[PDB]
Formats: sequence, C-alpha cells, structure tokens
Amino acid sequence: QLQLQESGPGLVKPSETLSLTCTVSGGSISSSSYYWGWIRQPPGKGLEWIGSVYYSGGASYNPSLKSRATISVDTSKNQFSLNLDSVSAADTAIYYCASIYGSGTFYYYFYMDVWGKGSTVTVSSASTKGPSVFPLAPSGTAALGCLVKDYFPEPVTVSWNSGALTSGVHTFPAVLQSSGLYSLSSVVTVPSSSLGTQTYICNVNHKPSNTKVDKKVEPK
Amino acid sequence: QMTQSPSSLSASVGDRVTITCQASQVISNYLNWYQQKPGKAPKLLIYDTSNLKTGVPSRFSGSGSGTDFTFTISSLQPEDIATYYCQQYENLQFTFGPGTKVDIKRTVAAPSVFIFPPSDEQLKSGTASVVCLLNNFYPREAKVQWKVDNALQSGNSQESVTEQDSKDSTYSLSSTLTLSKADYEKHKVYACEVTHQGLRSPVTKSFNRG
Ligand code: NA
Repeated sequence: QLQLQESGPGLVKPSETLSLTCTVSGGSISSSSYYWGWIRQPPGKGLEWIGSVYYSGGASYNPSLKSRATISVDTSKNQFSLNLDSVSAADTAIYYCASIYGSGTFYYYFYMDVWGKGSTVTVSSASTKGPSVFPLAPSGTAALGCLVKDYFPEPVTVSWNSGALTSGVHTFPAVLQSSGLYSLSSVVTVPSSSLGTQTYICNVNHKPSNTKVDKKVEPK
Repeated sequence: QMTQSPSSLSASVGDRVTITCQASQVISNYLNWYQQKPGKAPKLLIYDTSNLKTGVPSRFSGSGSGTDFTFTISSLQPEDIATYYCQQYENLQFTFGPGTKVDIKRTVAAPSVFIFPPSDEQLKSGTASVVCLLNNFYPREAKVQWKVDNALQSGNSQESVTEQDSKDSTYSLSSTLTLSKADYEKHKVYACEVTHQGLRSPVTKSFNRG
C-alpha cells in the first residue's frame, strides 16, 4: 500500500530554514485523487496543518504560516517537500507528511488516510551531541538495561539484540537534565537463569550525531 | 474554536466510551476522527462523520451533524489508550480539535523493584548514575526516596514514567540518582525506598559500593 517517509536534519539554527522531504512509495505522487500535506505537533501540544500541494504544483497553506512556508513537489523522485523560513523555538516539533484523499463531483471532500512516522526537528543554537551508553547490570526474573546519557537533540532509538528481544522492554521517555542535555534508560526483564549464558546487547541510534552503538550488558 | 470534551478520561476495560467534538461552524466538508497512540503518528479511524476506514475494528463509531459530533468506543480494550482528535476542513484550512486523551483505570498492582549500580565505564569518566526501576505497577502515583548511608537525598535525582502499557495497563518508573565519582566513593550503602498503594509497607532495594 501507500507509504510515506520523512527525511531531513533534526537540528536547525534560529532564523535559518527548516527543510524536510517526504518520499512516497507504493504508489505515484501524480495521482489525481491525492494531495500531499505537512502537519506538525509541538511537544505536548495538538496538531497543526501547515499546508498541502497538488502534484501539478498548486499549493494551499495555513494562513498563520503562509508567509514562511513553501511546499513543493518533485514528480520525478516521487517526493514532496517543506521549507519553513526564519525558524524560532516555536517551530520545534514533530513534522508529519501525510497523503490527503480527495473525492467528489460538486464538492471536494478530504481526509488524511496515510501518515509518515514523523521527523523530530529542534530549533537550537547548540551543536549535536552523541550519547554515552552505559550498561545497567543485573545482580526467577532479572532486570537489565542501558543508560543513554547526555545527548542532543531528540530522539534516540533503542533496540535489544537487533530487535530479537522485544518482550518486557521498557524504553523510558527522555528527561531533560540540568545540563540541558537529554538522558533516558531502556530496560528489559529476562529469566535470571539466562544470565551469564545468554548475551544481551542494546542497539542505540542517534541520527543527528550519526551515533550507532551496540553495548553488551553483562551480570553483576 | 473547535472543542472536544472531555479533555481526558479514565475508563475501565469494557466500558462504553463516548467523547464529543464541536466544529467551528456548520460543516460542509468531511468531519473525520483520528487516533494517536503514544509515540505514533495519528491514524484515521472514522471519515465523513460515521464511516469506518477499512480494517478498523467495529467497536469504533462516529455520529452527529451540523456542529455537534460524537466518537464512541462500544467496549474499551487495553490497546485503545490514545489521544483522539476530530478534524474539520473549512475555509480552505484543515483544523484539528484539541484532542481527548483516553487512559485506563484498572486494579492496583504492586511494582517490582530493581536497583543498578553505576557501570565501571561511567565511573572512569567521573560521574556515577545509580538507577532504580519500578516495574509494571498501577496506579501511576509512586514515591521513590533515595538513601545514602541512611542519609535522605534531595535535588540529585530525576524520574521518568513510561506510557501506560497497551496490554496490562500498568506503568513503569525509573529514578536516577546522579553523583560525582568523588562523592559516590565517599559512601557505602546506596538504597532506594519505594512507597506505593500496591504495597503494604515501603520496599527497599540496596547495594554496597564495591
Ligand atoms: Na465538545
């Protein structure tokens, strides 16, 4: 089926330009029944539609963002893009691309049927910083985990055994430390019997810093 | 000036859940409903007021007309915890409602407590993070107190709580005590005391440095 994927930097300096690209697969962007939109969600807040584009180039915008927002389409690469100028901290958000299905004869009716996974963008003067990854060592159920400390900006992703271990996994929300850097822990519970015989590895990815770390967690 | 009521609700598994939406004006375009689960993108459930998207469970429904609309879950299931948004398209603009957060109330459940010493690798860099884990409990409310050689701690710990679990509707909590390596080495007993309504009396997990 139709699938959308956002891409672009997660960090943008103040007053500079935010750029994102949505890649469409499982269908052509040149469908006459579809429009292509961007919607954002600031942390802890609701959804805000930014604008939409038709495959032939026609665009429509949220009036409160029209002066800064530009949405274009590249039919060749099956992509559409968002440019948002003169950003400030108020533009820090998760940005989703979405397909808009339209139908009707006497009236254009719309709904958003397919969404991307969203791209986290942070407006900041600070430079990216990759996390340090430390084991949380276990001492019939045992808990073990990994501490992902001092990174910026969000997000990081954590996997266990390259995705082989998913049961009983809790990856906590990042906390903002007093240092102004983020930290989180990912934990998992396993049979205590397996400790020292089975190997557990956390896979940590922090895209903005191009950090990819695999940390083995050993007992005691 | 879209509205949604209530802003949040706690319902039992199996409860009939009804939430409301007010469009900013009498609608002409579709009134749609989206479900956004924690950490996920919004997902279309209902389009054109009452039509279920293909694949969407029949326990979900929508109704209403004019400016007043309703979204219903006939029998709430644990995986239905999410924020639900109504959405209009009028005056050439997509507008989403403020959203209604649905979570689940269930029976009290005691936490399982675990404590982790700092790793030797972190210690090499001059910092010690001591982590305490409270696993799979209900309700969300819990008290964690750090004790270092029986001295109560203050201002050097942070907590994080998971989103409600989509299967057993419980929470987990991590508390991290952070000290310099120098301060960490000045003490022997590191303990975390957990107070929770699922426990008869506080539970303490501890370790000895070295
Ligand atoms: Na309402």
